[PDB]
Amino acid sequence: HHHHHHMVHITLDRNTANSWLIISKDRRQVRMGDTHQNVSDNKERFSNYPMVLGAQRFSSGKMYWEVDVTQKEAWDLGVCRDSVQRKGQFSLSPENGFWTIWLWQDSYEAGTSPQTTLHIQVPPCQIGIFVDYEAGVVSFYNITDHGSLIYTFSECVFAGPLRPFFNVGFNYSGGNAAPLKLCPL
Ligand SMILES: CNS(=O)(=O)Cc1cc(C)on1
Repeated sequence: HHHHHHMVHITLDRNTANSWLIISKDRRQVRMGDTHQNVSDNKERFSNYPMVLGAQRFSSGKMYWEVDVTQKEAWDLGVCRDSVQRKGQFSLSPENGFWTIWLWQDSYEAGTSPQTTLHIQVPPCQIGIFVDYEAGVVSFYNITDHGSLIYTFSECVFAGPLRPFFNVGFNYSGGNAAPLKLCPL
């Protein structure tokens, strides 16, 4: 792919984070804490899952960024509508305002309804995310495997401003403590 020149500098919005998340001082890394991180509750925080949004809002143009997922067992990545539900249980689907992929139990799936099996020969250490607002496209690339296509959502109905979306996943196993990191341009 030739999307690298649409690179945007993404930072994490602390106020949207689940109360157990630790966001680095530079707002470029997030990991699951082993306890509540002593922050006040607010209506923006994801209550049920270890999720957080990027600060940046997109309503036009072409945007590209990369995320490090090294040594993680579980995560969700992509983009969501600014107005997605924060409280209670929900599924990651376009109907709910999410355009995402994930790793769970040694398989990669796209967050369609129902979910779609991905075909990945080389487990990714970094994921590229491309959004074309006007075209209605969200694409995912395997940086570890020469930027090979993972998945394309086409005919997307964003229906609002988009925010980068992140889930560091739970760490019941003690093998999923590693952070998500926004990789440098
Ligand atoms: C790639 N197919 S899609 O993203 O699910 C299309 C869609 C459905 C709704 C709702 O908003 N966009």
